[PDB]
Amino acid sequence: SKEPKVNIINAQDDEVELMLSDVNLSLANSLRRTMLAEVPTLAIDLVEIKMNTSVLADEFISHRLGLIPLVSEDVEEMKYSRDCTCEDYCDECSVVLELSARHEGETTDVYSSSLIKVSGPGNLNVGEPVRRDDYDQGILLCKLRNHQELNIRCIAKKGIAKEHAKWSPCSAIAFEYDPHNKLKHTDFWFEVDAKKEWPDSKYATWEEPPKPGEVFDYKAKPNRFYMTVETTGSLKANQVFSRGIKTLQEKLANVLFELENSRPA
Amino acid sequence: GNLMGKRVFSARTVISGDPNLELDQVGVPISIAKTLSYPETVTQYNIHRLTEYVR
Amino acid sequence: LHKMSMMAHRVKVMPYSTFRLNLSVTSPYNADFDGDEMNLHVPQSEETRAELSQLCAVPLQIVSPQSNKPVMGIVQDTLCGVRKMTLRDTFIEYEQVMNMLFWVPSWDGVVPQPAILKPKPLWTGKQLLSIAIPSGIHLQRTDGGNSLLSPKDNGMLIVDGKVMFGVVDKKTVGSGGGGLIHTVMREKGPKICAELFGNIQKVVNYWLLHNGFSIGIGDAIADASTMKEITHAISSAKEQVQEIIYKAQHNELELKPGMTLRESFEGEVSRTLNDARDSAGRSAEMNLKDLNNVKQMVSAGSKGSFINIAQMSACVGQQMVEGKRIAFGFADRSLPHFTKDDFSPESKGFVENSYLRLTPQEFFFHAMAGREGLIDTAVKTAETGYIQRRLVK
Amino acid sequence: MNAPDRFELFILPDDVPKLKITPDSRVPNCIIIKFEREDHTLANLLREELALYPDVTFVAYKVEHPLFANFVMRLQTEEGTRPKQALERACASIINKLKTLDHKFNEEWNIKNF
Amino acid sequence: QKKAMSSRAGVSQVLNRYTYSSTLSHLRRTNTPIAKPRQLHNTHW
Amino acid sequence: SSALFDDIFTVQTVDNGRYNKVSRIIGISTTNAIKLTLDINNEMFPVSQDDSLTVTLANSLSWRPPKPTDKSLADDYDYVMFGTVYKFEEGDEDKIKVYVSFGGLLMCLEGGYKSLASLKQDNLYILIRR
Amino acid sequence: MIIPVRCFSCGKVVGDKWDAYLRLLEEGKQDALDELKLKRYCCRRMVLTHVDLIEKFLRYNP
Amino acid sequence: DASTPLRSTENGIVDQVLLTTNQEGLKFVKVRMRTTKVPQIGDKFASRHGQKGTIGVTYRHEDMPFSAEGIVPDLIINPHAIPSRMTVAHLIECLLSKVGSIRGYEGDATPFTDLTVDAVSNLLRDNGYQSRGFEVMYNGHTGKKLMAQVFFGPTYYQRLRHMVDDKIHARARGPVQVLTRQPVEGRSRD
Amino acid sequence: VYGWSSLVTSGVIEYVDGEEEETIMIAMTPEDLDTAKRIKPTFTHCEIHPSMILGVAASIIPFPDHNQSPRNTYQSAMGKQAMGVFLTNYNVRMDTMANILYYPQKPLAKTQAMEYLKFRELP
Ligand SMILES: [Zn+2]
Ligand SMILES: [Zn+2]
Repeated sequence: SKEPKVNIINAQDDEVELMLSDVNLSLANSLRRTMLAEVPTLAIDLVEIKMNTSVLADEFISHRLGLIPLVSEDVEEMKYSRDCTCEDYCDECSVVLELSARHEGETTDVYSSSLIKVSGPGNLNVGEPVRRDDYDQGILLCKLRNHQELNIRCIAKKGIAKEHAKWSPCSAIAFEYDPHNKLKHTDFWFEVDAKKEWPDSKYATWEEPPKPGEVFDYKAKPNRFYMTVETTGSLKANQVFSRGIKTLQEKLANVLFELENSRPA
Repeated sequence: GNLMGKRVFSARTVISGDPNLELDQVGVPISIAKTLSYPETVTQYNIHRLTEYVR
Repeated sequence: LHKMSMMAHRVKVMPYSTFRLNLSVTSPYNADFDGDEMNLHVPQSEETRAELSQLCAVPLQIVSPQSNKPVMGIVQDTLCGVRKMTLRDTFIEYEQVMNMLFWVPSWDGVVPQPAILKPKPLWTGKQLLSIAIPSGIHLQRTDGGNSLLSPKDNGMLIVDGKVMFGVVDKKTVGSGGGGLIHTVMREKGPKICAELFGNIQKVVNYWLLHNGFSIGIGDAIADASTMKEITHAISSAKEQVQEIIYKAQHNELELKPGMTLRESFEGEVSRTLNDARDSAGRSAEMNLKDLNNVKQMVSAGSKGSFINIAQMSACVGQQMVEGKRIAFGFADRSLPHFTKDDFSPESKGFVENSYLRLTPQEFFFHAMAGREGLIDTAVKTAETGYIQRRLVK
Repeated sequence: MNAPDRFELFILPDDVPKLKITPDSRVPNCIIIKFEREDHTLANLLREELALYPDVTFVAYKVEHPLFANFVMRLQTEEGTRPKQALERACASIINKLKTLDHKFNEEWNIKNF
Repeated sequence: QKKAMSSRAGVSQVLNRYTYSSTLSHLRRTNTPIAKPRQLHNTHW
Repeated sequence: SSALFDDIFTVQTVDNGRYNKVSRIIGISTTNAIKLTLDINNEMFPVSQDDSLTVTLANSLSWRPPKPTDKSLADDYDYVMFGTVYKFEEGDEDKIKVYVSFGGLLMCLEGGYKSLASLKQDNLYILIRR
Repeated sequence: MIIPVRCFSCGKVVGDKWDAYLRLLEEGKQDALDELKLKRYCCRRMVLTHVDLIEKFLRYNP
Repeated sequence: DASTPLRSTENGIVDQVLLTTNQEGLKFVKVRMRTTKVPQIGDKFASRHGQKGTIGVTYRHEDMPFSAEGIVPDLIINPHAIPSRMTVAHLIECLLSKVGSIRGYEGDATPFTDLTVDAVSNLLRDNGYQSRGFEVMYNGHTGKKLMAQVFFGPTYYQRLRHMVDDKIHARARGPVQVLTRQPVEGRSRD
Repeated sequence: VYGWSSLVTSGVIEYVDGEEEETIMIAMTPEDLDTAKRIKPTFTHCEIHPSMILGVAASIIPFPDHNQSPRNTYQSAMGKQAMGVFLTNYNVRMDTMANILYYPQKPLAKTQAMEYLKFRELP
């Protein structure tokens, strides 16, 4: 259609390989990290333990749940507890959860599936124990014996990877460019032959080989980047790219907005 | 033991170098600065700032 | 134990639980960051402070009276990298030559005419690194084959405060005599020079942040054939020993006046293995290209030396205690794994192996040797302090 | 113990503008813009798109120190052309480039089966 | 005990419990009441 | 605003003593006593032994980016470095030789007929073609 | 001491994958990681190095 | 009063209280407090090679340098701690362990055996990466490749005790001694 | 029914003190006695295994035969200062100070000796 352009390669539900061309590396990279760190999500943040006979300590489990992946589809139509006019929390900015685990089966396990959603979802995709496990109980929270009990109560909130890793929906992201060092943005280490000793990348096939007879091209710039966007759940691999592309934009916006608020005076 | 040398407005912790500090600086943990003081007499040049620092 | 073991610093309140000090002011206190702790004292009178800033300020301390030369230079990363950035091969383009000039705080706000305009307008480290050097700074060097067009790019010449030629490393920016630092202090003052660090730093450290640098087993492996050429420099060296041992077990040698027939036997074995070992390493030294990272970290002058490479890629060396190769603790033998009266090197503690590749025996002797080392580093440590204390009182 | 609260990497604190623009005396027609609660993610992106307006005579940016999420951007342009504007433009060119991107990635996606 | 401090302190300590390999080590330890002894002798093999 | 040197030499040889991207070349003049020693970017401007290059100098046409597409272009060549010259040496007889360094790239010239052309200033633009 | 949710290094979840793994061993007698979808060593090392103490802790009474 | 106060530098949560008899039928009571301690910009660590070092700063994934695969370091130690320390096995454990990582097979490092650097390197080439470890990396701030390559590889690291917050101490006119009237000793007693 | 007590009651292994050692000849590698490996140079006894001259400390050090000896000697000390699990009953122990590493991890590389130092189960 217009400026920069995509050319998706084999894509699935937990990945999205694709080639991004006609963009400055500078800008590719920017988007790179934005996914890695600043996309709004939803994770447990406050845990109110009532009873706990597990061999694990309170805050150890607390940690665990912070990491358990929750739904974050319509995460954008929720507000940051910091902006919501409610003392502490509420349905309009949080998702409350329950967890009860009594040891009855004379090793009983606690999977993230065992979470209730006590607060009003207000009819919006969010707050669900993202399960991708084959059986149907993704993420073993913890195990417990005979009569050991355990009662919690979680409260999830918006937030991002900056604030905490328990947020970013990214989780590993591939990035490469100019597999054939033509731009010479590198000086290969070697004992005798760089080329033979250094693995050729699977990415070398969508770009033309070097060709000896040609002198060193200089005026050429870093164009085209072979990536791959893995997802942990919360947000669909596709969105973890869209939303990224967009938040970066929203920021670039206020830099122009904040600008305006300073001209009147 | 007590005269030619005594324990003495002092602090001590672990060092780690910082490549963005002028040669002569020395980063001090907020915690410490909020502990060590300095007797500055009130003077019509610093009254204003001191009355603020005090509040 | 120094006038410099205590210095007055500008306070900078920062977060996180630790005293954050500059690198170049490292060697005076002689600290590292493996857990080392630091004491801080706070002046209290208006003069107390002054007395601390007018005589103990770190900048005043740059030139040490004990050895009439500075005592703070550019260490590790900053040094190592400043070297790379200098080579004729090091070029930087506008985009970066800009973000580099920005990091120099004193920057006049003027981008210097490109060292190249023809096809692509580029600059060289030598150029930009120079934006850190104040006007009027004149420096002249001359190493080996150095002459007003230093072929191997040796020596160092800086006129008007612009690097003209030569590469920059320990020799040109270390706590040394000719030291560009030693000179900037003398010519500009405590202040100007004290700032000079941060700059030369900020530019370089930044640059390195992007050019990257590392080290790995690969930096310690010797050429396919060189690792052989050495083996047989130990074999032959082994026989030049078996030979003088045969010629001793026959009384076919005369006593060098003042030495025992036996002692004179050692005196040669020792001088044989040593010269062997000496080139064993030297074969690899010249076998490590101008890309070997370990070499690089040695030329820059930021860590290790020949010896090191040697013991890691070639031959570890001969082990020793009390000056003589591993004794005969066991009546007439090194280890119970040996035949009595074995005076050879494989018994007396000669580790023929390289770290990249010691045999029990070698490994042991080696320990007995190091053990002696550790000993005094744990004895001379406080007896030296007494002798010190006396001189004082 | 002495480390700040995480949320200080993006939230502006008590009376603080994202932007603070200061004129530079070192050379004519130049400015230094202090961006608060930001990083390379946004810095370098703005720095970049300015060496694009061949009307911009200079453009570098930097992070004073890593503990603090801020950064300074210095810009200088041709005669009688205000850099602030070039900042706007080069800033807008950025959104469009991305606006296009978002779109080109959505139609593209739909055409997938897996 | 008594007016007999003319003994040796060290015998019997407070078993380490920082790590497992810490405790093992502690038990397999030897002392030696006080430049040659500190050496690693051959006989030590 | 004038030129200070013009002469075609011939590459006597090209040396790369441990430099993946730079070579110090030497070549004598086609007219006169005049030798030339010059370091160069083998990457931007390749050169092998026996080449016909035209060397120039002089001072003229902060540092503005491009935009001069519609401006002067005293670049009628294929290599244009800027640098400074340091020493002014006399090699016996009345034969002179100035030393030019370009922010890191050394150079030497020899002969004797720019007794009123080659100045002792920092200014200096090198030019080359074909 | 239980399985670590999500890999330190990259972030990919890995809580569920415990039982799958400890199973593809005992029975299918097997590589396991590779099929469990644990590609790059960062997450690889995560599973392949976990020493599940919780089991022994669980062997304690009240 | 003879009541016990939580050490001034500390804090956490009570974890288990217990009452009990004494041989002398006295009331014995011990209290246990728990706390989770997080690694901080100063805490000490080290491998198994005298390669001890403390934290200087902490960056995140973006800021971190990386390799095409995605894989990013958890730790970044300086190439300078290698040349004079000479501890090379360190370098080897990494390589070996980068294979054992990929192969699932336990990597033996045990003393005098029949395993070599030349061997492991071949095993690492069968999996895909450089035969020496080194990998390409793109500078987390700009995305541009690193002119150099890095010795990127999984290595064991012990978290030695000795965390900053157990040492950080500062005083200004505190508890004075009795006999002398000078300050008192130790950070614990202020 | 074939312990170590039998390996000794059959004269297949002997307990050699330091004194008796003096008058015996010990062979290193049982067997033996490539351009990569380390160059190797009456017998009464052979060595169970050279990697047994090490004690608890070094036994956890990978390739101690590749580092500068004085370093091994250091790690030999820092180990007694790392974190992990010192027992499993720890949850029922009322001792002053004790630290447990949230999540342990047996090393990617190990010593055959570790197997007796229960290290794999108590990293
Ligand atoms: Zn609310
Ligand atoms: Zn991972």
